[PDB]
Amino acid sequence: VLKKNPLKNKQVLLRLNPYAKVFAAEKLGSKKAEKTGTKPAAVFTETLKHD
Amino acid sequence: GKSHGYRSRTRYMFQRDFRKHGAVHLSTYLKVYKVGDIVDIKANGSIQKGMPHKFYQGKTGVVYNVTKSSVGVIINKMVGNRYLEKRLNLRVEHIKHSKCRQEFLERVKANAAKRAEAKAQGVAVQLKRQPAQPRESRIVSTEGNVPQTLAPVPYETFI
Amino acid sequence: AEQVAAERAARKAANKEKRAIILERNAAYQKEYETAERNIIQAKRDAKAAGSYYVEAQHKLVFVVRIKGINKIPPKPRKVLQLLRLTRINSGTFVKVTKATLELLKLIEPYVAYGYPSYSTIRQLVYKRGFGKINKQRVPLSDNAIIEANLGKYGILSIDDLIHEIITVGPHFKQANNFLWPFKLSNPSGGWGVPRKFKHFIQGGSFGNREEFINKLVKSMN
Amino acid sequence: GIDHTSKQHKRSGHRTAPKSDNVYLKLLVKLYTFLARRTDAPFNKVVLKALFLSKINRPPVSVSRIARALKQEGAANKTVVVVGTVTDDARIFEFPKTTVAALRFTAGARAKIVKAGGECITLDQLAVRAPKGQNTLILRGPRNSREAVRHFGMGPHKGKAPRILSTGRKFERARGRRRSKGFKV
Amino acid sequence: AKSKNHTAHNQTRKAHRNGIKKPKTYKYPSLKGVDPKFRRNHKHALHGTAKALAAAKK
Amino acid sequence: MAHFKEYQVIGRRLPTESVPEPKLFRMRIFASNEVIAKSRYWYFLQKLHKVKKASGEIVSINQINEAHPTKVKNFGVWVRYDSRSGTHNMYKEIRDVSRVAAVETLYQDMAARHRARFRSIHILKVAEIEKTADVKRQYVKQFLTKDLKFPLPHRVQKSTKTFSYKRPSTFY
RNA sequence: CGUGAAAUUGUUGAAAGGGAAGGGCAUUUGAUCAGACAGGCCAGCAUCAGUUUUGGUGGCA
RNA sequence: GACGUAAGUCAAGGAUGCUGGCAUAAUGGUUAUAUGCCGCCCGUCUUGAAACACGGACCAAGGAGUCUAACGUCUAUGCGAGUGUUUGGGUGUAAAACCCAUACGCGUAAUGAAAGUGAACGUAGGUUGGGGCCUCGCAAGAGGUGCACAAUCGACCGAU
RNA sequence: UUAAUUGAACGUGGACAUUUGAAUGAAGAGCUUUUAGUGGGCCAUUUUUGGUAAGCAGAACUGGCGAUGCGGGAUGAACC
RNA sequence: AAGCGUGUUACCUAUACUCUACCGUCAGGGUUGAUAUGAUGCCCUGACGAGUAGGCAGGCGUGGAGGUCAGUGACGAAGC
Ligand SMILES: [Mg+2]
Ligand SMILES: [Mg+2]
Ligand SMILES: [Mg+2]
Ligand SMILES: [Mg+2]
Ligand SMILES: [Mg+2]
Ligand SMILES: [Mg+2]
Ligand SMILES: [Mg+2]
Ligand SMILES: [Mg+2]
Ligand SMILES: [Mg+2]
Ligand SMILES: [Mg+2]
Ligand SMILES: [Mg+2]
Ligand SMILES: [Mg+2]
Ligand SMILES: [Mg+2]
Ligand SMILES: [Mg+2]
Ligand SMILES: [Mg+2]
Ligand SMILES: [Mg+2]
Ligand SMILES: [Mg+2]
Ligand SMILES: [Mg+2]
Ligand SMILES: [Mg+2]
Ligand SMILES: [Mg+2]
Ligand SMILES: [Mg+2]
Ligand SMILES: [Mg+2]
Ligand SMILES: [Mg+2]
Ligand SMILES: [Mg+2]
Ligand SMILES: [Mg+2]
Ligand SMILES: [Mg+2]
Repeated sequence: VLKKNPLKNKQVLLRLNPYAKVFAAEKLGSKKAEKTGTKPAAVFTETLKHD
Repeated sequence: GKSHGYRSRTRYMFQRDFRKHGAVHLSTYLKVYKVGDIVDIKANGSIQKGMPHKFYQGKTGVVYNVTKSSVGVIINKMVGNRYLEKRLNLRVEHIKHSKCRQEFLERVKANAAKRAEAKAQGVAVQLKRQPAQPRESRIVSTEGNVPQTLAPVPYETFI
Repeated sequence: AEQVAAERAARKAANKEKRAIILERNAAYQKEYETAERNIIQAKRDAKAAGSYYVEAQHKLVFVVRIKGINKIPPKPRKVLQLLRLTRINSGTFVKVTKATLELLKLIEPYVAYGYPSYSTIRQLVYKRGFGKINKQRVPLSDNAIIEANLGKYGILSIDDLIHEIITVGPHFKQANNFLWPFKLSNPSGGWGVPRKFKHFIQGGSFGNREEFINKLVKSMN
Repeated sequence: GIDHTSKQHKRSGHRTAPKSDNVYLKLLVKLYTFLARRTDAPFNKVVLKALFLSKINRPPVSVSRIARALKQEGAANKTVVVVGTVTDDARIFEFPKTTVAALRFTAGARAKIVKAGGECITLDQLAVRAPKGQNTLILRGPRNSREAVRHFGMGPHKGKAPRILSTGRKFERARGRRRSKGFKV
Repeated sequence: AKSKNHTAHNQTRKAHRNGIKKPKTYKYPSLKGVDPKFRRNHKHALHGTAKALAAAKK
Repeated sequence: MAHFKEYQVIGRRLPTESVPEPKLFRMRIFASNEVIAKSRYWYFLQKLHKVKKASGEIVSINQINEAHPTKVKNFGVWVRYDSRSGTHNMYKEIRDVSRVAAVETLYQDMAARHRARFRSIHILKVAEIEKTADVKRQYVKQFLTKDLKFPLPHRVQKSTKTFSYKRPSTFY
């Protein structure tokens, strides 16, 4: 009789999408990435600052 | 006053092509037409008998009758707010086979050939054609291909 | 006393099993979204480190929004707007990018704003403004059984199954996209950002391909 | 504003009820409305729609037309169902013993069917003994053999019947209908 | 007084309110216009085709 | 155009079987966002090479920032623009700290002094004058004199009230 | 000379009126008026649901 | 659906709880006036009417698609290869109601100018569809029969 | 019809099914009968004829006004 | 500049867009071994709503007629 909106109303957010509880608890919306420090080749950087 | 004769406004439509005048070559005389053949219409100005009206230039029809020197063609004509069926008796000079039908029959055989090998292996042979998909990811190497281009050029006159 | 308890308990036994299946599909969808995004990010990095450039795959999906009213529309673009189910202003549908559909977008170009929707914009759109076409009626989704009873024959059992079919243009995108009623968006909450909508995005208007800023614009309407 | 593809508020264009005020036909509609809703038998939905039909839309069905439908193999023991009037046919001299369900029987038709050993029943007796319409045979009479249909679609070269009061020579057998007088249609 | 002599204005909006439609092709089109010699013999070919199927099937 | 942004747009023709690995053409574009950037790129490749967006490809879109966004430098810019009755080349000079902000000043200058819209302007080259005395304009040369020092006479103070009780002054 | 309408008019009473009057939405003021105690009238606060608007702040890429 | 081991609870298929005032012109309605903003005179002909186009000073009463003969489509009803009692006759509680013979009209035969002739080779034909029904299948489906209707090729009747 | 089953046309019997032969949409699809009003048009963009031109006269496609109020162009049939 | 050109935001407000309610229309449905006795009823669901000429539908009113309310009325009908 009344469309209760998900993205609010956490109860309806849990009626749909049972993974919303796992996503909330594991903080998957703020997941850390892995620090990898590869650097661009000389050709890319020299092309970037080229006039 | 206004003139609306049969061959009116056909000055360039019924012209022979440049340096393609004279007698008709014998290929059109040896083509065999059958009831159900898809045919295109292009009137030959050199052959005035058996000749279509200016409306039917560039129209594609279906052979319904085969005569001594001529062919009967079904053509749908848009009259008012609906299409009407039109029967034309056209000599074979103004008739060529439609290449649209010839190309579709190749894909009918090729679909059968792909489906004959289907029951050996490989369900869902993807027999339907598809539109052009967006391009996939690729890596462009600059080996021998370093980017370089100038800016817009200034205005000159060249006169 | 009429086997009511047995048919009562066995219905939640079915409910738990379907909930469990959906839960382990949404965990697998979450993983592959994260896996795909990180692999594209490293694709740009490893091509940069090798002196190359990584050319992104061309976008396979747009979200077209009709930004122009219904009066004074030429016939050919008007017929395309009906074939894309954009029958009123601020209505939106998803379109699968092919050369056949790319030519529809060129003819309705002065009348629509479109571009490439992100997962976030597809998720908020389906969760808030998602409606089903159930026997020619417009039914709010609001439940996995509503999607299951209509798209289950294509494997789409829940609302995330449907969203997965939209963002990843799958084998059943057409059936899963026609099932969705055209989205009835609002007017943008901050406005359009331009004084005049009816120029191209490139000229400083609002229509045309605005490839990635459609996400910001649609979220204001949504 | 909505760019409407189809006409809005369009009625279905089909009868949902008989225009007749027959209190007894309304009970037959009431019984078959219940039957077509609480059963999945296609027969009950077809009969319900036929009970709305207008008089020209249910032409009379001859007993000879009934008897010819009983020359189909395996159709002899089926219950002929006619949503309309069954008339009599003197041109046929032998009639089989069969059960016929109809809205109306003429006195000659009811006499001929019963004298053959058969039975005449109404559509509510049919509903009781064939609730799903099992082993039935719906027969419809010829619609376009009506004289009015002869004049439908009148025009040149169409070979239709002109709307005319007096026939014979001097009545539209001249210029327009023979080449000796102007043209032929 | 003078008036407008001709215009095709609105004549396509009128032709499209009721949907310009193809003439509804059938199986077995009418044999009108077919060659008489072919049609005369095709009648005699159809008779014996049915006669052969009469004896074979019965 | 909250600010202009400078992008490199690198593109190429679409590879064919007969000529794979095309030449990888690159330009520098001043645009408000990456959409206008890619649009302007194809507009200029039309002026030079036989290619359009359908027969071409965008391989790289990289924003370029200033190596030193906070040192005041003298910028020399060449602009080809369209007047109401012809096309004209001109060379102007802007004193600022970034290429993007000089372009912002330059587009304001064309539209103010020549009524030339962004539509009509072709940025030929934006070059920082490397050393002094290659600056040829007196409106920039006057800002390179040693120990420069000027006042700001007639200060106008914006009040936050409609009525003031003091008859305010303009000292500074 | 049954009843005794309206146009039009007289008296009384009320009201408004700086180059027309009349009207539509809303409210003030005046005058006038219906209903209801076995809950009718107007509100205040709390916790929610739906739709929005405006901030503060946190974690990530 | 969520939480809770469960019991049960909850923000989970649409507002409940607590408190105060009044109980009448207080709210509300109506009406007069005032104020803000808006509002050109209706009807007609017209591409276009507030028009410097026409009718209209006001009010009451009257005032304009009717009836008939014949007919087309559609619909309802009665009967049905028939149908129509009411021209007449009988009868009557008397312009009503009730009852009826022979005719006649239309229909059941067409075609030709006419003289005339005059409708089954067949399961009243064949082919393609065709709702419904029957058989087998959990169902999907397959086969059989297929009224109306649609297309087409035949057969028969009359003219030539 | 061919010198000749050589053909032509129509067939009997057999094999093939949801990726059954591009995309998108489908608002139910198709069909019929009957009848009203109308048959003075005009305007805008683009093409275009006569004309020096015209708030001129005449055409093409489309959109409008007519037949339509609402917000804007102070004001206005057609503009946004 | 409260002018001209250009850029950025903020803000104002249509009978337009979103949400909800109510009215009507259309469409799809549910509902009989008590339909908690009105099946032209009750109810569920979705969408839709401009309009001259014109068409159809459902209703309001007037004079008279058959039936009914053993209807109202000089203790005041009709009219105003
Ligand atoms: Mg000519
Ligand atoms: Mg000759
Ligand atoms: Mg706001
Ligand atoms: Mg005229
Ligand atoms: Mg008196
Ligand atoms: Mg008076
Ligand atoms: Mg005065
Ligand atoms: Mg709240
Ligand atoms: Mg008051
Ligand atoms: Mg006032
Ligand atoms: Mg005013
Ligand atoms: Mg005039
Ligand atoms: Mg007027
Ligand atoms: Mg006059
Ligand atoms: Mg006068
Ligand atoms: Mg009167
Ligand atoms: Mg006239
Ligand atoms: Mg008019
Ligand atoms: Mg103005
Ligand atoms: Mg205005
Ligand atoms: Mg415009
Ligand atoms: Mg300004
Ligand atoms: Mg209306
Ligand atoms: Mg009207
Ligand atoms: Mg009366
Ligand atoms: Mg009285």
